[PDB]
Amino acid sequence: QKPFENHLKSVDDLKTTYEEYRAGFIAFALEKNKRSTPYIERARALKVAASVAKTPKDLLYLEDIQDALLYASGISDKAKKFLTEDDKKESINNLIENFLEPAGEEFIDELIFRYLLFQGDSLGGTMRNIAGALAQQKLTRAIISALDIANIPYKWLDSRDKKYTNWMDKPEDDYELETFAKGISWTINGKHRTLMYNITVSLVKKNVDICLFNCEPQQPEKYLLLGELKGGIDPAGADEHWKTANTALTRIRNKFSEKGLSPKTIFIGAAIEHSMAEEIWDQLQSGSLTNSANLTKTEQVGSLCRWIINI
Amino acid sequence: KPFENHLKSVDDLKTTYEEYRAGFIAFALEKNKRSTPYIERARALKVAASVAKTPKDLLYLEDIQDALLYASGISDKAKKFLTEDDKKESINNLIENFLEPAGEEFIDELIFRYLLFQGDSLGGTMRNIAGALAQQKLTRAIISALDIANIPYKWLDSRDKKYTNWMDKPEDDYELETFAKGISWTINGKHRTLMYNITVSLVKKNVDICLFNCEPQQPEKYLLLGELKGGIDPAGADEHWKTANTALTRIRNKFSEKGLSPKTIFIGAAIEHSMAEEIWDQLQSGSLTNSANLTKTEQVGSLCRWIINI
DNA sequence: ATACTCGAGTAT
DNA sequence: TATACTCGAGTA
Repeated sequence: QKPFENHLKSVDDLKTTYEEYRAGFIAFALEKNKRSTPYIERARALKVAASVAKTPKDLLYLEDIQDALLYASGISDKAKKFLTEDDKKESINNLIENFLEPAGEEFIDELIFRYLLFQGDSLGGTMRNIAGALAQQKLTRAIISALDIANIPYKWLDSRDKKYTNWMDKPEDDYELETFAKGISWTINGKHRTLMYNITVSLVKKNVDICLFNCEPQQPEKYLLLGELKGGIDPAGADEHWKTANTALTRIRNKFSEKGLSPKTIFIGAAIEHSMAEEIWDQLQSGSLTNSANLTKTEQVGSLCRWIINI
Repeated sequence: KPFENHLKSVDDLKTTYEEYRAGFIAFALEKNKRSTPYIERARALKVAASVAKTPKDLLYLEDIQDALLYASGISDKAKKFLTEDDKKESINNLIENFLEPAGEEFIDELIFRYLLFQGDSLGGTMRNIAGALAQQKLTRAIISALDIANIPYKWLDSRDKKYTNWMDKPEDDYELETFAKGISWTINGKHRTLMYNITVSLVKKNVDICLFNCEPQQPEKYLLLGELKGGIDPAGADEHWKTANTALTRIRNKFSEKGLSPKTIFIGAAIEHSMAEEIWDQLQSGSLTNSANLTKTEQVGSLCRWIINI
């Protein structure tokens, strides 16, 4: 009856299975290896460039490698934002005095090894963002397939076009269209619906993963649904990012209610553990959350998407 | 209102750019200190791996198999979900996809890959170190508060996991905070015990800071429960506060159910404007009992003096 | 800006 | 030991 009751019969219907977790970790590793090559090649290139220095101090004169030297000195690009030029030069001198000179004849590999060791945290950062985008793509693929299977045309917004205004008609074969869709728009029963991802919602003044608008492809009454989408596969992060999402959804509910609005709210997650599953179920029963789906379970995702399209 | 002793406005909670810059510099210093064992393991891996004349030969050096798996793109966290065959397969992919194609440079290909992936491991280690150091800073503030007030205390060594050997404060407790899992004292007849990272029975969740009405379950023995965030990254400020807020809500919810109203606190090193407004609102409404910005000594001292007198 | 992406470790 | 803690590497 209730939307979620179509694909959820018990609390643990929401729980991610052991096989789904192993599959996710394997796919994450495959993508990590695919993404790794440019990092190793940049390290190979750095060694070629740095190798013209005959002494660690000589590295200070190869302007082409100074950013790499700052990185190898233990400064992430996130940290670099907070350092003055002096701090940066000092960090590089520390690398030269504390590690490169002491490595003596092995100073070039000392540099390359440190540059890779710290760049590994950068690749890790990149991979966490990649996992997020792939999750969004998976949900979009489920949404457009649901429209396609129902013979409902739609328009889409290309994430590459930052004016984010040119709504294009669905191509004949929308194979992999989800790779670049920032939003999807359709009409069902006369009503126009526009789904957008990662939008700043003015009433809460916070970004929201999923937003469904009552409007042909800001005005609080136009928000039909707001939802959080967690594509992480790590069970150790399941409750962590659910605690985060729950405050996000409460900020939403609080601000909208103040205005007399009750938009629908949803939570979709690939890593769902027992405790958090109990809380999601309680919220669905109490009406505080409108629907939910475990992203690794096709039938749930499909049911939720068909429901979304008909809202 | 306890918090009014050290907070006059919402922005008194906000971290300054100078404290952020100082935090980032201190994190980098610690990272460089912790980096050496990683590079040395890479040097040692190269020495051991060098015996192989071909990438396939690496499969026979039993001593490097774990490093091979790691270099193949498998974090220790992911490793837990892999079967032995998954692992074998991962290592073969490394051999076929990267080491054979590197030809003559195959050993460095392996070492470079081992380090690149191990960098995420060092990042993991550093995030946990940052947390521990934040806990130590708060403990230092608490023991100094007791010392300056001439109040003895006993302490629990985090070093042996038994967590039962409560010891008398030493004459000089210099750096005692480095290994204290808990601190216990008596003030005006009341016995108080502070413990860190305890699983709290009623919520069935871990809590950063617990104050017990008990000399060194029983949900009613809980005087205070608090969240402590030692992160210095402003980009993680709202993120970890959103998390903390659900943790504190679960606490309030489960305890009220039982007719209990333990005090609650939030201490954070990275506090931004938006979350500062929400913390301020909760302090004003009585939902949150006290708060302090960990980078501001006067706030931390005022909060710790208040904690000791609860 | 401002606050999003999520898993690298860790502990009880 | 099942469970959930640590926090910043990126990103927009």
